[PDB]
Amino acid sequence: GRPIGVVPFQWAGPGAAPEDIGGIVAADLRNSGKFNPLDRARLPQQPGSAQEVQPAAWSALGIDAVVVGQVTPNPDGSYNVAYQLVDTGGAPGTVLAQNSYKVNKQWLRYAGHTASDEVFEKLTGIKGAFRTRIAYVVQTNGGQFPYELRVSDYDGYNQFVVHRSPQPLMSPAWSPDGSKLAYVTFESGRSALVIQTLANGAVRQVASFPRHNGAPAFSPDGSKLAFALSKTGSLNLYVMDLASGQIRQVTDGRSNNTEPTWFPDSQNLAFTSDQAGRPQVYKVNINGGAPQRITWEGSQNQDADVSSDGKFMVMVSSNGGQQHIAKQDLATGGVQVLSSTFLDETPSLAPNGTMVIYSSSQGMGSVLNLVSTDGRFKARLPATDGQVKFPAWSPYL
Ligand SMILES: [Yb+3]
Repeated sequence: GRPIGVVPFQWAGPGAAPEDIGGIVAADLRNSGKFNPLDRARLPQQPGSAQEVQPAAWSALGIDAVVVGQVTPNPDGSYNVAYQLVDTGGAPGTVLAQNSYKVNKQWLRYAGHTASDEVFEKLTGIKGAFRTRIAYVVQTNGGQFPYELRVSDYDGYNQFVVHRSPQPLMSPAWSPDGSKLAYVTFESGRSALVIQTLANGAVRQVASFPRHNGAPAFSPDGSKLAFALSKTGSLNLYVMDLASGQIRQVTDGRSNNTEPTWFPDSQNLAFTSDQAGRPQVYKVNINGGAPQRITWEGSQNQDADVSSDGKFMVMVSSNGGQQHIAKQDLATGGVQVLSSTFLDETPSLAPNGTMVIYSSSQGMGSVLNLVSTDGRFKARLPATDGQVKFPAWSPYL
């Protein structure tokens, strides 16, 4: 990872800042796998601005850039979060980027992810995804409504419940605009696919044919929804035109075809099929043509997620007898196992393709994990009151 210094932000008010901003920026950069922040334990100093920054102390220590900041109170009850990125190495002392934000204590972490998104894109030329969110299902220890569809920042904080249920909920999927979630609920007794508007809580009932309805995915252009129905005896792909409520069948047969994911063209799909025996990933244009297998490595591959630029995909894969999240380059065919935990499942990619969120078993339970797509960084998300599954990473917001 690219060395970088991130200094704890300056605090000027009721002793003890409400949020460690520097800590959030360091975690974000580290989380992407693109940077290696100096441990707070080795910082050669704790400067407060684009002046107290002495390059040789850093510019020397293999760090050609430091982040400094200041968190100051407002009479309005809000706060002012400001950061400055100093260019040691090359032109020591220079300020490469800086900014300041007025936010409520509720949005302190958001201001922290805004700084990191700015610093990340200025230094890497890749748009940051630190202000994104994730959706997931938590089975708590409450008895009436054990299942809860929740949403939080990609890093697990600031979570909120979208919906509580007495019956199982699964496979949330974000609309491309980030305003709605599609998911499967068994509340009515049988499987049902619904779309819920986050702001409103309004729920649109989409499909509840006989049998199982599940694994939804919105096309990137917003005009269609793909999913799998097993009303034919086995799962097959259907796509619904959201502007006309129209539904078309895409695959047919005795084989199971499910877990669709869209290529950037909103016309092609990668999906899981047990056609060849053990699950493998195939691709098909929904307008026509025969599906083509695309995973030839590994004994088994499934539940793919194609990146936003279509350069690669991540999936659940079996290599050397073990199942982990792996990624496959869609141009070269190169494959690389990214995770190393137990029973890795349902991987979802950040909108900039730099991180993947997935679940793994934990004792009798389940938790979420993040692994950078270059494979460098691995971390468990914050624990919550319950076992967690089916994470879905939101598009840019
Ligand atoms: Yb998936």
